[PDB]
Amino acid sequence: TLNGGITDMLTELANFEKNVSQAIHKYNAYRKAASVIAKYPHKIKSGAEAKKLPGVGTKIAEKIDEFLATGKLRKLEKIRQDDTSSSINFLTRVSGIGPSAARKFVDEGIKTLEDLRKNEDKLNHHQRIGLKYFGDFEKRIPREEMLQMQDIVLNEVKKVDSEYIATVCGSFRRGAESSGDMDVLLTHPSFTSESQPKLLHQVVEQLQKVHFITDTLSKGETKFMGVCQLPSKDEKEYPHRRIDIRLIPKDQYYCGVLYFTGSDIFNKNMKAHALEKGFTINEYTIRPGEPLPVDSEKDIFDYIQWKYREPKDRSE
DNA sequence: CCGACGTCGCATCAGC
DNA sequence: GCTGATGCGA
DNA sequence: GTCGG
Ligand SMILES: Nc1ncnc2c1ncn2[C@H]1C[C@H](O)[C@@H](COP(=O)(O)CP(=O)(O)OP(=O)(O)O)O1
Ligand SMILES: [Mn+2]
Ligand SMILES: [Mn+2]
Ligand SMILES: [Mn+2]
Ligand SMILES: [Mn+2]
Ligand code: NA
Ligand code: NA
Ligand code: NA
Ligand code: NA
Ligand code: NA
Repeated sequence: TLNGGITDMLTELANFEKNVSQAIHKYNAYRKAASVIAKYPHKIKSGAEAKKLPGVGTKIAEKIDEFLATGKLRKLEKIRQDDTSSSINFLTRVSGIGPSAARKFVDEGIKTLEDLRKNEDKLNHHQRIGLKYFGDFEKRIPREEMLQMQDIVLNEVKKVDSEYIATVCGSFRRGAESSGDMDVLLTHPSFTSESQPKLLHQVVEQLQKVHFITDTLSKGETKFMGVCQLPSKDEKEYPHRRIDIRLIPKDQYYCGVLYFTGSDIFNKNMKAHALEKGFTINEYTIRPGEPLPVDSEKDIFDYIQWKYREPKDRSE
């Protein structure tokens, strides 16, 4: 809420560059600046103040000035009035419509949720589902419901095989009070770097059978993306939620939990002060080189001579 | 001045 | 019918 | 768009 006006402005610019301009490096530039400003412990009084911060340069400092003086950005006003820009931006809010599909839809006069309904025939399976749950997928998930969902996931996974280990990561694991979705990391001792054909399928199938998973967006041997829903009390239906399950080699569990706990910006940063310290971290391993042994998230921190950050202190 | 700035599993579908 | 090219969410 | 070459 502190430099919230500015970070909102920047995120909106980011989204425009990604969805309309298809300029992914400006999108990332804008998010990097929003992130460095969100972490700043002072109320920014000028663009020059922001300019001191890494990731904030000449053009963003100048936009910060306009915003502080005026309480708006003209270019964002100009964007939001443009019919093509605003329509493409809107449509990308549907899961399964990205910058390319949105643009093609808008080009052929399909620019609203009603137009999408009227044109279901031109939608693929993922986009029809994105449209069906358009509102639901934009609602956040209260931590209380994340706990209910957690217990159901871990429980049903155990019912398939007691040796599976399921871990809810993402914002949930960072201790957020609401989450955009549920991300589940799965492991099983039968699956490691060296050694599975139905390991994930068995878990998805069980979750469908107890009617927790309601839809499938994509599913392979290591990655499920779908829809789920907590069961209802006469009382009101819960909204449908996005759920991601990843099946990961047991011996890369800690690098995976680290990565899939995030945040995305944090992961970018840690990777930075690992490269600076003689290391390469990816979702699977830390290497100097062959993969160094790891027995905790802490270890990866130690390696790169960072003090351990709790999941909570990672939402950056 | 200017090149770097994430890579990937999974789904669809022109163009043969 | 097939698959290399492309798009999606991440 | 930004920053280090
Ligand atoms: N661009 C990126 N770079 C590095 N890591 C990335 C990443 N995008 C996602 N991740 C990783 C970390 C997320 O916490 C984790 C989940 O990705 P997610 O897309 O479900 C976003 P999350 O952090 O869970 O918050 P929320 O909005 O869902 O409540 O996957
Ligand atoms: Mn219409
Ligand atoms: Mn998430
Ligand atoms: Mn997710
Ligand atoms: Mn292929
Ligand atoms: Na200070
Ligand atoms: Na700067
Ligand atoms: Na989308
Ligand atoms: Na999301
Ligand atoms: Na420079």
